[PDB]
Amino acid sequence: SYHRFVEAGRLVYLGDGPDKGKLAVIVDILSTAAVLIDGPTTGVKRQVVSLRWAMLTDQVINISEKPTTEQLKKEIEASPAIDTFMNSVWGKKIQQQRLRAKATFEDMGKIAKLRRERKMAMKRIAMSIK
Amino acid sequence: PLCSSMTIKVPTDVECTINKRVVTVKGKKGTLVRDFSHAPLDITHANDTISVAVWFPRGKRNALPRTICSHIENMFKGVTYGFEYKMRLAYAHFPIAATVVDNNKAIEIRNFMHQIKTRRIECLPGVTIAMSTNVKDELILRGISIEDVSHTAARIHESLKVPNKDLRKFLDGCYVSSRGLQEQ
Amino acid sequence: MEPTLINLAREYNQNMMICRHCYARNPLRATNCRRCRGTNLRKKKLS
Amino acid sequence: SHRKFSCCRKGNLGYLPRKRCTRGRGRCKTFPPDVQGAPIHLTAFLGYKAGCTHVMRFIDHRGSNLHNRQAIDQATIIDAPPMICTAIIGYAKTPKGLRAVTTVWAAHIAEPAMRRFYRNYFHAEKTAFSTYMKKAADGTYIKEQLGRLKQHADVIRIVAHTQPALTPLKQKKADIMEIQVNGGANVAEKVDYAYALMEKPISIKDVFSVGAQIDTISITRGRGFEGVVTRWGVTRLPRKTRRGNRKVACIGAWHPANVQYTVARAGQMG
Amino acid sequence: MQKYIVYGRRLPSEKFPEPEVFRMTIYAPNEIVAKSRFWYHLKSLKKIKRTHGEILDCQHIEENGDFVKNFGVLLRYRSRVGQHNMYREVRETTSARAMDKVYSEMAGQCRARYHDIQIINVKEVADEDVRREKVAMFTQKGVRFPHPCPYVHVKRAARTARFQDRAPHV
Amino acid sequence: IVIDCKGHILGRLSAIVAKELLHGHEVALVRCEKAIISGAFRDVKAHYLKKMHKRTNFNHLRGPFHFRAPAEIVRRTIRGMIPYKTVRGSDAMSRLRVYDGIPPCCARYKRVVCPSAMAYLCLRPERRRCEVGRVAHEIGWQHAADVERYEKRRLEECDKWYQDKIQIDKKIAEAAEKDAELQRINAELAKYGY
Amino acid sequence: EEIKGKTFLPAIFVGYQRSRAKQRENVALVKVSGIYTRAETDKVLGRLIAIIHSKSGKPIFGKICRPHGNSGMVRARFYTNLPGQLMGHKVRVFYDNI
RNA sequence: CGGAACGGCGUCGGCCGGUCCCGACA
RNA sequence: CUUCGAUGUCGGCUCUUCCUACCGUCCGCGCGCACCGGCGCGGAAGCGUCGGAUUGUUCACCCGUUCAAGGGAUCGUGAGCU
RNA sequence: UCUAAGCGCGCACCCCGCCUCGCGCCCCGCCCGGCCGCGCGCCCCAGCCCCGUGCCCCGUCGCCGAGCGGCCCCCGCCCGGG
Repeated sequence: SYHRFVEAGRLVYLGDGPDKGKLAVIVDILSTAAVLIDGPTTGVKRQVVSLRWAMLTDQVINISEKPTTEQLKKEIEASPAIDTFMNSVWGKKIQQQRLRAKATFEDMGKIAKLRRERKMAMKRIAMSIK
Repeated sequence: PLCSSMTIKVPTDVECTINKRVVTVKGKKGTLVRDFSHAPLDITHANDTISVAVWFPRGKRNALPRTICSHIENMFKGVTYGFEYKMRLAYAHFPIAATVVDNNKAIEIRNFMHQIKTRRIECLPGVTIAMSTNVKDELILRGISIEDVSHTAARIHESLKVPNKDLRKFLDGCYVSSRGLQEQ
Repeated sequence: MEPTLINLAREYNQNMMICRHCYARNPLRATNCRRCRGTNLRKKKLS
Repeated sequence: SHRKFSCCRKGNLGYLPRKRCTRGRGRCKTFPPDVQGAPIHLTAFLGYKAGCTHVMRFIDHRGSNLHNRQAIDQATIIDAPPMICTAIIGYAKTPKGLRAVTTVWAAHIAEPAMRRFYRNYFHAEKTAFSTYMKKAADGTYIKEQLGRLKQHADVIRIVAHTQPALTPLKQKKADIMEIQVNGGANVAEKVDYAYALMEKPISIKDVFSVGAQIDTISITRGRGFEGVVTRWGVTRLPRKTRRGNRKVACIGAWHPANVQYTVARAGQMG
Repeated sequence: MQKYIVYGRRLPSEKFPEPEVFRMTIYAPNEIVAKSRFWYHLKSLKKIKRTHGEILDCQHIEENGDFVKNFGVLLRYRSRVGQHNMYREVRETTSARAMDKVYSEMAGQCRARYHDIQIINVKEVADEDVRREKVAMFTQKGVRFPHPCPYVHVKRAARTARFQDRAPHV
Repeated sequence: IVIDCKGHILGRLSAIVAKELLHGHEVALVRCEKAIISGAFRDVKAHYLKKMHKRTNFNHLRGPFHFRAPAEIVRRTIRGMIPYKTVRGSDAMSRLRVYDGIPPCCARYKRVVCPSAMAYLCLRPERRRCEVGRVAHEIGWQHAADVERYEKRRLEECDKWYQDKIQIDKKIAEAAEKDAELQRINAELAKYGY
Repeated sequence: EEIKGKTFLPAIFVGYQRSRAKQRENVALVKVSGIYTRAETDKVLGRLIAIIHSKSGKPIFGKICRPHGNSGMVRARFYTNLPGQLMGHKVRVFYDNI
């Protein structure tokens, strides 16, 4: 209850529902259960999401009161908040997650061999510096 | 929605530090640490004002902001002024006589209703027991904590419990008369 | 003993309210009795 | 229905199961509280019951009709051939419960104690502590092991053997008991005290003082298969009863369908 | 749930050669339920049964969801005690969405199903007109509250087969 | 799979653990006194002492066996969710080791905590959470202090080892660069993202 | 054997397809590691799977068919029906084509 | 928590009435 | 509704468990409780509830005493008995 | 205002102790030999002090040693008294 408030303009990573893994901005609060969220630069169409789906991000974007989809889109561009979040550790992992999601059984086969070699190399290095 | 805020003001002399939900109040009379970890409260020390705020207040979470502030105020009063509970023994036919012992940390009560049994009570740590130099038949107990001085008062109050008879007619015991709260 | 002490003892002994069910020592201005779940019946007695 | 007239159960269920003691001799089981502040003292000692006697006594019991008056009481003499310490056992207090942390045996173990190890000494090969005697003898090994006890042990015990040659019985083989060492300021002092007693005699006079009260443990006198009337104390039924009167009459209700463990049954008494 | 407006009339007769058209705003799950409710209401309020009447239209109404607007529903619930009355206040983007929120609270708080509740009226209330504290609290321009359910993020512990090396922080 | 039992609800972890057992996984649980049972302590103790009443009247040795130790309390809870009577069930109650406190046997074992059953996430603040260790002492367990005395020393020992581990790992980082560079460049960020 | 180096993806034979009344031994319920939703199962559908006969020492091969539930579990069928002593025993999903 | 008349200053949600900056002897 | 190619039937004696809808003992609390003694509650089933005269009695009743609650177990208890 | 957090006292009840048994296990002796497996921060959730990871390969090439930890292996009667 100290940091990361659900103030208007909070950028929210969505964690469930039709959009999972897409950032969106809180245009308006409905109740203590839900929020209206729009993500023009990420493809989440202004929708009512539940605050259980939303995960708050440290970055908050200034927006016009009752912004409108077009005005929200213009303000998002001027703000560096999307960018700050992307280069942050959470953002780096969300970017990495997109590629991990883009997989096929054959692609998994290559990663498994690599994750055995990294494991063996780690054992070698730990021994070498023992 | 609601933050159920209650606000208390830190006195100038006494220093209060809040880390986690633990509260340490340090002052001339002494230092007390009362952990308030039992409940859900957001506390800001601020410039000079302690605030206890419970966000999303439910039916019984409505009570917590006021009590935590009131408990913090009692700590503040204790380390600036100090608390005192004056309890007087009342004795009818047989005179009660209580002797202070253990360097003013203990009371030995005898001749309660002319009983062979004697009662030894130990003051809780950081609160001491003393007798009255002028009024007499009176125990003045003083310590920084308001709960720990009252708790010793109660320990001595129930140790003198008439077995049965009629308590409305038989009125002999140690009864707290004044919570003076002035000095130690 | 002294009348102030007699009155002090009375405050701790016969100044009370008792619910007709809980038979509890409820506070003097008690709207309901805690132990008896809130029956409003109440009374007290003195010698 | 109900018993109609109230009568208590006959017998202590605590003393069930009433079986012949499989443990050879009465075991100490629990030992006295350590205290942690007294002259180091051993807490127990084995004895052989010798007999009973009459003792005239003068009673100083204030508040009793016997005050300032003589009395005669049953005494019970327990023969006490002096015991000799043969080993020291240390026990760590572990979460599971007191568990041993190794024992250091005497460099020289007496023949009575060795006789306990074998069923027939003459026909046995006497192969006990054979390589142990070589490992010790110098005694450097004994001190090293005792040092391991000082750090890893919290309860110290002394193993001791009775010599049955100086007792009228024909036991010949010794009886071994772990007598606890209690009262010392610290475990390092306790094992040091033990080393002084090692391979040397202990006498009852040292262990117990006149005027103290002691708890006596032993296997009771055996009566064999006994009847319910003798074993559990029930009534001998009316003498007009067919099939016998030395039997509990009804051993249960219809339900529970099984005989309960409470009900008195005939078995071994003693 | 879907906001339908229905238009219906008594079947033409020799007494009524032009019967009276009646309109209703029935928020219903589907057109089939909406036209059933319309007939139930007409039977009590205008004495027209479906067997003696014809619905002329049941048009779906689509409402935009650009911004959250407070909405007020006056209804007549029925509990085992008997019929009562109740006013509700829900902040939602569209009337049908607000009515869905209205039916779910009456299900949880008052244990009444869709067919138990009758909607006397729905309307849009202003920030000034709010009569209930919950809508009033968020109606104000500035509303910042810590995340209400941070713990709900364990929806990931379901899939992580629950073997995290460290126990997650909120 | 060694799961520190600390903070988990007895039932919630027991369901997760029974499934991994009946699926041929060998699982061990440590620090099981620190597991939680939702419910005011008064009620929990009552439900555990009501349990200890149900014993066979004819002979209490064939009766429902109630085990005071907190590790065995969990083992009985998992056993309820395991068809112990079948060989699929007996062989699976064999592959479970329950330990009160992390023991010398499981000291060096890697430990994983199941978040779904962890109490802070699972139950609302204000549900008077109890621990089995407190409940176990009342129902009869006689070793609560002994577990506490031993895990104080184990935890102190772990802290000394932790300073060494930090120096050993700082040393591993300066040995990061190797063919591991190639392996990471191939997989960690490229395409696979893992 | 035939399987010398194919990396494989781990899997477990959780049990046969069944109800509380009846059991279809033909279908074997496998849980594919890392597959947590019915959606993820499409990548692993139609792959070749095999279990190693513990007593015999010779692998029993099989294939993966339609998914059992919303939890990434999969129904599979094998060249010979499974013994039932092989429950919990690991099954290997071959990364390579054969 | 099979269960009844009957209670609850338990916690929510209503439905109708009076006072409320003219501040609920100053 | 079950039992008749049969489940021996009342009360005692004997023995064992269980229940609380508690008589005394234990803990509080209220009295139209000064003391003594009574009375009413709430928690409480560890312990005690006995010896006898008439009666097959269960009961009933009376005499005594450390003054004495009520009940369940195929109306507990016949290859246990009478 | 005894309670909603927090706090003290507290029942012949309860649970443990002492006690009766005790499967098994421990230590030591005689021996002291084989078998297996490779894996450790801690706390905290109304600071959560930077979170949202990781492992994801028990043969799929890992099987050295060392280190910890397991596991197995031991241990007579007849006869005579009591």
